[PDB]
Amino acid sequence: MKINRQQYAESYGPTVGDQVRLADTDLWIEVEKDYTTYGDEANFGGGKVLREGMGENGTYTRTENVLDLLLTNALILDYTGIYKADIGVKDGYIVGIGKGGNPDIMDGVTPNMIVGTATEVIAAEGKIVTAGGIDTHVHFINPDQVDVALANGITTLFGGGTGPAEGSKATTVTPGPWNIEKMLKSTEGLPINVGILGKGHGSSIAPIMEQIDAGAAGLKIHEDWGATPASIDRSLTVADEADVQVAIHSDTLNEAGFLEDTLRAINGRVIHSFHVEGAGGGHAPDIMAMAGHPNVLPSSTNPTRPFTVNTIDEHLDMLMVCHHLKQNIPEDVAFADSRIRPETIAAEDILHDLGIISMMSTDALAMGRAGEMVLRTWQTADKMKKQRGPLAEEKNGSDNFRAKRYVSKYTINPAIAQGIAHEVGSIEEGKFADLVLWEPKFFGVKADRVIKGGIIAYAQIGDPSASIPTPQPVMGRRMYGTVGDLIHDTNITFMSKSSIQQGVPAKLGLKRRIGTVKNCRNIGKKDMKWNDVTTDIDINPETYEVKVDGEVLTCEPVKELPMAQRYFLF
Amino acid sequence: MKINRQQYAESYGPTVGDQVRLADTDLWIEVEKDYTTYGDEANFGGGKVLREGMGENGTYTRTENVLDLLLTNALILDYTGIYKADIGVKDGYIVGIGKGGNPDIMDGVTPNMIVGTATEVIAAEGKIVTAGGIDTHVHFINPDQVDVALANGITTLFGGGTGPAEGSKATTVTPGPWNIEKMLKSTEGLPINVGILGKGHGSSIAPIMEQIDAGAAGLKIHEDWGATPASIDRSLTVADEADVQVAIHSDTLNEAGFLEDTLRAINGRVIHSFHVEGAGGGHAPDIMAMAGHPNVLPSSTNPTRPFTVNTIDEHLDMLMVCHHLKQNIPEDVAFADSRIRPETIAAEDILHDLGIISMMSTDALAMGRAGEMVLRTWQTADKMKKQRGPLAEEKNGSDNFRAKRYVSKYTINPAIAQGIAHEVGSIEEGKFADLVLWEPKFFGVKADRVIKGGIIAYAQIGDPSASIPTPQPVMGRRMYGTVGDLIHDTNITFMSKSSIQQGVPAKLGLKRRIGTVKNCRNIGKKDMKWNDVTTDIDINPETYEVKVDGEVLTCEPVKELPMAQRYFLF
Amino acid sequence: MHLNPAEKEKLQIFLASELALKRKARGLKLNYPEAVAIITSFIMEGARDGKTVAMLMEEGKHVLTRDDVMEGVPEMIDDIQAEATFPDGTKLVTVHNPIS
Amino acid sequence: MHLNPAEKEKLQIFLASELALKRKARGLKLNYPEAVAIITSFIMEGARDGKTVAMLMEEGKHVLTRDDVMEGVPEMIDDIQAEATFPDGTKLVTVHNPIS
Amino acid sequence: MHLNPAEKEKLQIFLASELALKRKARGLKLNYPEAVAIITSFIMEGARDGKTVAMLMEEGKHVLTRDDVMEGVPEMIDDIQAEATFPDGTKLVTVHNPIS
Amino acid sequence: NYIVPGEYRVAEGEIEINAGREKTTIRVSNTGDRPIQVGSHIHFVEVNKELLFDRAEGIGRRLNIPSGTAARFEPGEEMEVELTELGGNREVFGISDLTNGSVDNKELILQRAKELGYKGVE
Ligand code: NI
Ligand code: NI
Ligand code: NI
Ligand code: NI
Ligand SMILES: [O-]
Ligand SMILES: [O-]
Repeated sequence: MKINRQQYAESYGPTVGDQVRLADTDLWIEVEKDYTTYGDEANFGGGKVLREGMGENGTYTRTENVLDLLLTNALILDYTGIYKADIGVKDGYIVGIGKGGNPDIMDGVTPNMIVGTATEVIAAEGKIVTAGGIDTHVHFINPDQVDVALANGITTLFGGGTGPAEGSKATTVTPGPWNIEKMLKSTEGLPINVGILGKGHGSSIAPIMEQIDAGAAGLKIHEDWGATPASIDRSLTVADEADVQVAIHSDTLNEAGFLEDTLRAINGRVIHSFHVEGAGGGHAPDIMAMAGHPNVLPSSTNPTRPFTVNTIDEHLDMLMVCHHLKQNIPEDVAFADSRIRPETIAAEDILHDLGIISMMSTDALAMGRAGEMVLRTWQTADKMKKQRGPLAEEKNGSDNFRAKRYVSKYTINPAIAQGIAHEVGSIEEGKFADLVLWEPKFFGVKADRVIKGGIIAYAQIGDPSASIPTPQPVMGRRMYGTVGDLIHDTNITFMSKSSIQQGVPAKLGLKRRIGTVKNCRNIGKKDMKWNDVTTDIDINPETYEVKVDGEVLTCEPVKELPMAQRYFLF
Repeated sequence: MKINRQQYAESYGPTVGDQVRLADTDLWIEVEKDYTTYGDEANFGGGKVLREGMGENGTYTRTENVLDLLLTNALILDYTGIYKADIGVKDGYIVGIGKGGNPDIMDGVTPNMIVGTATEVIAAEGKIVTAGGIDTHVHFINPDQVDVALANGITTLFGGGTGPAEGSKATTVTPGPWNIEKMLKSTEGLPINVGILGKGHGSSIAPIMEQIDAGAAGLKIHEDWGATPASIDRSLTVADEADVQVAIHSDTLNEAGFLEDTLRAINGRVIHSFHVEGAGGGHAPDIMAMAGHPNVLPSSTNPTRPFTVNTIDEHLDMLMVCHHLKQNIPEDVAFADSRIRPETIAAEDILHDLGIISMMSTDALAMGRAGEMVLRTWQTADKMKKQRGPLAEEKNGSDNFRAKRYVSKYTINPAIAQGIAHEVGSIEEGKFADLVLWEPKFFGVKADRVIKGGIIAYAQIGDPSASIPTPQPVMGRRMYGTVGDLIHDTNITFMSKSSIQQGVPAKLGLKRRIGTVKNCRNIGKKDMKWNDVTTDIDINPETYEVKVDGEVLTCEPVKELPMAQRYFLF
Repeated sequence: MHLNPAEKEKLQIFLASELALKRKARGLKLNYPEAVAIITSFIMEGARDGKTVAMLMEEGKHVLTRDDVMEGVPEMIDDIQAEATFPDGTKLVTVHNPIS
Repeated sequence: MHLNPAEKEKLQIFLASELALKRKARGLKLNYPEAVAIITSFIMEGARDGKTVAMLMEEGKHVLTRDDVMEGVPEMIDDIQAEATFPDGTKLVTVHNPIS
Repeated sequence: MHLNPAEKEKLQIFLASELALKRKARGLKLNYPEAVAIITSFIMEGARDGKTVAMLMEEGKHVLTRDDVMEGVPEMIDDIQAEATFPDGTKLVTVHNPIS
Repeated sequence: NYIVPGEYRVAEGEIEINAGREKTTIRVSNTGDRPIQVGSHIHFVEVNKELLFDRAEGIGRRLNIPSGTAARFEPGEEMEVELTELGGNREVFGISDLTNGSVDNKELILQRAKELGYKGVE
C-alpha cells in the first residue's frame, strides 16, 4: 500500500525532498533526510500508535531507555541540518534524535527512545522545530520584556542591567558585586535562561575581577563608561584568566583612539563586537571593519535589520532625541550624520548573507526590540534572496544553505561566543531541551510552544474557560514550566567558574539550574557555524563606501517586508 | 419584644422554615434548623455584638477555646443538611459549627466557639455557604484555568497534565516519575488544592507503581494510551496495593473488547468511571451501563449537562474537528454518530436526578469547562424539577432533597471517590476550611468569597484605589491567601501514602500542606451520599434507548436555562 | 458587574473587532488577527442575540470574503472557534473555512 | 500617558459600557453586568464633564428603566458605586436603586 | 489571533483614544493622558494605513491644537513616541512638540 | 506566485508503507451488535473476542494501513483486511495478555485465545 505525498505530508509532516515555505517569505526549506520507518511513524490519540503493547512499551521502567517526552515527527531546522526526526527528552535534556516508539513491534527504534509509561507526547507533525534563540545583547530594563522575548522564540537572555536606571538604559551592565548579587536573586523569578555581564571598566584588575567572582558570566565594555585602551585591556586580562566573554561597544567619538587603537588594545584576544555595523554604537564611521578580523565574534543588533525605506529617518531621529541632541547645533547634526549611515547599513545586509557577520541580537529596550531577533533574521534572509538570488551553494531550488547560515546567527553562534554551547544553542543530543515549535505559517513570527528544560513554558493558546484550548482569544501565555518551583528546574543561570567554585549559588540561595561558562578564550571567527569568513573590510572615510575584495557592497532599501502587516495587530 | 420574619431575615439571614431561591432557578431551599439563640445572634460592626466584654470575650488566650475566624449567621447547604449556624475555624480547619460568641453573657455558646482577641469575623448573614467544589477530572493545560475554577467555587483540582502537550490535552495524565516531580513543584505556585494522576497503562507493575511512589495521588486509564484489559488490570492491582483511586475513560472503539470485557478486567474492583454517559469517551454506545454497578463510582463531565437544544450540534461538530474527522469519510461520520447520542444524553439528566450518577466534574480544557461544574449541576437540577416535578421525598414545598442530592455530586462524593474526604468535600467539624460564600442571587454562578485553609483566596471585589471595596469594577481577584508563602499554608497537595513515607515532599522541597490519599479501595456506589442507587441499565444497541426497571428514560432538550444570559457578559 | 476571568478576556476580542472594523471602513484590506477578531466577535454577539449554534456556523462563513482581506489570509484561517453564553448556556461554535 | 492601576482598570468599564450600548441599540433587553456597566460608565463620564456628586446621584436613577433590562435585573441591582476624578478630586458616587 | 504582549497592550491605547475622542466630541478640553492617547493612536493607525515615518512626524503635529486641550497640557507634552508595524516592519515614530 | 504562508511543495512520488514485509489478506466478521474499530498497531490476534476470523493468521501481525488509522466493523459486518508483519523484536506484551513474549509461540497464544473465548481458534 502506498500513500501519495500530499496526503503523507498532511498526516505526518513533510518527508525527504518535500519543501516548506517559511511564513510569507520567498524562502523554502527542503527535508534533507528522515529518521522514520515508513508505516511505523509515531503518533498519539484515539486508535493511534502510541498505546500500550503497540507503539508504547508496557514493560520498561523509566530508567530503562524510556523517555520523559517524545516530540513526534518534527521538522528540525538547525545548523546541523534540516531534517525529519522524533526528538526524545529525559531529565530536561535532549537524549535522542531519531525514531521513537516500541522495539517490541517496530523497526528502526532508536534504542534510548522508548515510549513507555513515563512518556509524555508532543505532536510536532507539520511543525518546524528549532533551538531556542540566544540573545546576547539584552538590557534588563523592564521585566515585561521576558514574555516579549519568549513569544518570538528566545530562550536565553545574556546582558545586564538593574531595571530602568540610566546606566542600564544605556549599557548591558550589572555593576559590581552587590548589583550582581541582587540581579542573580531577581533572576530566580524570570522564566528564561539568564547570564549577567559586569562592567568591563577599570584601570586595576581587582575592581573588575570581583564582579566575575560575584557571579557575572562575562563583561561589557561600553563607551558610556569609557571604552578606553585601559578598560579594554584590563577587561580582556580578566576574561583570559576567568574564561568568560567580553562584549564591546567601542569609542564612537574616537576620543582616545580610532578603530586601529581599539584593535591594538585588544591585541589579538577574543572579543564579541556588538552592533558591529555601528548605528548601535562604535568608532565612526568604520567600526564594521571589526567583522573581518579572526579574533572578533561579530554581532548585529536588530533595528538596522534589514535595510528599509523607513530605517534612516527612524534611526536619525531616534539618535537625536535619545541623546538630547539639537537639530540646530551643527556638532550634534555632524555626530548623528557620522553614526547613522545608509552605506554601512546596506552593506550589513550583504555581510550577513556572505557569512561575515556571525550573529544577531536584540539590544532590547536600549536600541533594539526584545521580540524581533528571530523575525528580522528571516526578513534579512528573504530580502537577500530577492536582491542577490539563491546563494551559489544551493540546489534543488531550496534555500537550505541560506536557512542554515541564518538560523546559526541566533542559535548556535551566540552560544559559542558566550561559552554556553555545551548546554544550549542547538538541537543536539546531550543539550538542554530548549525547543521552539512553529506553525510554518507563523515561522519566525509567533512561536506556538516554547519548551524550557523539557516542560512547556510559553504557548499561544486560547480561552482558559473553554471546553477545548483553541477558542478565542488565542494569545501568548505563560504555562506550567513558569509556575511555582518548576521555574527553578526549567531554567539555567549561567555563571563564571570562579563564582561557582566559591559557592555563590548556595550563598545567595539560588535554586535554578547553574550553568558554567567555559571555552570562550580559544575560539575565533573560524568557530562561527556557517559564518566563518575573515576578510579585509574597507570603509571609505569620505564616502562611507564599504569594500570587500575590491568590490563595493551596496544594496537598495525595500518598501515592504514579509512577516509584517499580515500578522500584527499593531 | 418580637421581630417580624421579613425583618429578621433581612438582618440575620433566614431562620427555620424560611425559603431562599437559588439564583434565577425555580429551586427553593428551606432552613431545616438554626443553632442560634434568638436575641444573642452574633454580628460585627459599630455598636454591634462582637465587642470586648460583650459578644467578644476579653479573658481567654487563643489556645483557650477561642477561634481564629467566625463566619456569622451562615446558611449552610451541604450533604449533611440545609441549616443556619455560625462556623468556627482554627488552625485552618473547621473546629465548630453552632453558635459563636461569649459564654460570659450569652446563652447557647458552643464551648469551643469563643470570639476572643484572636478572632477574625466574616459576616455570612444573607449568604449561602457551601464546601469548596472538588473537581476530579482536570486536565492541567493552561494555568489561567485555576482562577476560572475558583470563580465558580471550586477549591480542589484532581487530574493530570504537563501543560499543552498533546498527551495532556487528551488525557488527565502526568506520566512517569520525572513529569510527576516537575508538576508537584509547579503546584507550589497554584492557589488551589491539587492531586496528580499518573498514567494507568502498562503490562508490568513496576512502570505504573513507580509513579505512585514518585508522588501521584491516583491513576488515569485512557483509551488514547490503550485502555486494554492488561492496562486496566495492572492499574487496579497497583491501586489495590497503594490505596489510591483509578479513573477510566474506556475503549470507545471496542477494539480489544466491549463493555462486558472491561468489566471482566475490572473484576469487581473499585473504579471511578469518568464521563459515564460517553460523549466524553467510552465503549460505544453502552458505557453508561457502568453506572448501575456496585463497584463503579460514576461521574459526568459538564458539556452534556444538561440536555439543551444546542448540545448535539455543538458536540457533533466539536468531536469531528478535534479528532480531525472528515464529514465526507463515512467511517468518521459513523464513529461520531455512535458516540454523540441524544438518547444517552437525555437519559443522563434523569440518571442524575434518580441518584444513579453520583458525581459531576469538568473535563477542563479537554472536553469540558473549568468554571461550570457547579453552574451546570444546578441547571440540571432546575431542568429536572421543571420536567419531572418535585421529587416524591420533598415536603413543605421545598427542594431540599434535590438540593442535597445535587450538592453532593460536586462536594462530598468526589472527595470520597478520591480518598480525600477526611480532609475536604463537606462542611463538617474536623475538615479543612475550604468554604465558599454565595449571594443567593449569584448562587452557583459567581462566588462572592472563596476561603482556602481559613484565609480568603479569591473574591469578587472592586476598585483597589477606592475609599471602599465595592465601587466598580467588581471582578474576580486573587486575595492574600494566594500571596507569598501563605499559598503554602492555605492549600493541600494530595499524595499517595508511599510517596509520603518515602519523603518525596522533603526531597522536592514542597512547602504546601501534604494530604494523604486513603480509604479508596473498600468503598462502592453505596458510599456515594444521596446518590447510591445500583440498578440494571440497558442500552439498546440499535436505538440507543436507555431503560431502567423496564422503563425508557427520555426527556426533551430545553431552549433556555437559568444561570445564563442574565449573568454573563459573554 | 462580577466579571469572571473569561468575561474580562473576551472584552479584548470585542475591542480588537471594533479596531478592525474601523480599519475596514477606511478601505484597508484586513490582516490575519483583524479578520479573526471580526469573525470571533460576530459569533459572540450572535450568541448574545439568541441565535443557534447551527445559524452561527452558517453565518460565520459570510462575514468576510476574499476581497476584504490580504493575500494569503483566507488560507491561513482554517477555522475560528468561540464560546459564548447562549440562552441555553455556554456553547462552542466552530466556523470552518470562514473566508473562501 | 502615565496610567496608574485604576486608570487601566476603569478603561474596562468604558469598554463594557460601549458593548452594552451596542446590544441595547440592536433591541436587546440588557442583563445584569451590561446594566451595571452602562450606569457606571455614565457616572464616570459625568464626573469628567464636571457634574456634582449630587447631580449624578439623581441622574444615575434615570439612565436605564425596567423595560430596558431583563426580568429580575432591577431587583438584582441595589446600588452602583463608582469613583472618578471630579474637578475637586476623586469622589465616590453611590446610585441607589438605579432601575425602578 | 495569536496576540503577543505588545499587541495586547496597545489595544489599550486605541481604547483610551476612543474615550478621549468621545470626550472631545461633547465639547471638553482634553487633559494630558487624553491628548497623549489620541496622538499615539493616530500614529499607530497611520502606520497601519501605510504612511511613512516622515509623514507621521509631520502629521502628528496637527492632530490637536492648543484650543483642544486644558491650560498647560501643550507644555507638558514634549514628545510622543510610538512603535507600530509599517509595511516595512516595526518602526519608531517620535512626534516632537505635538501641540503648539 | 500567490503566497500561501507556510505552504508545502511536496516532491513527486508515493510512500510505500511497511515495505519488504509479508502481506496477508483475511476475512473478518463482527459477530457482535456494537461497532468495533481496530487501530494500525494492535497485535491482530488480540482484538475483540467477537471478531471472527482465523486467529492463527493474526499472530505476529497487524493491519497494513497507515500508521495511526483504523479499520471499522459495523455490527454484523464481514470484510477482508490486509495484514502486515510486526517488526522489531516481534514480541508482544499486555493488550489482551494472549502473548506476553515472542509471537513465535503460536500454540500457546491460541490455547489462551481458545480458553478465553476469542472467536476463530480451531
Ligand atoms: Ni551599544
Ligand atoms: Ni546595548
Ligand atoms: Ni475522557
Ligand atoms: Ni478528560
Ligand atoms: O547598545
Ligand atoms: O476526557
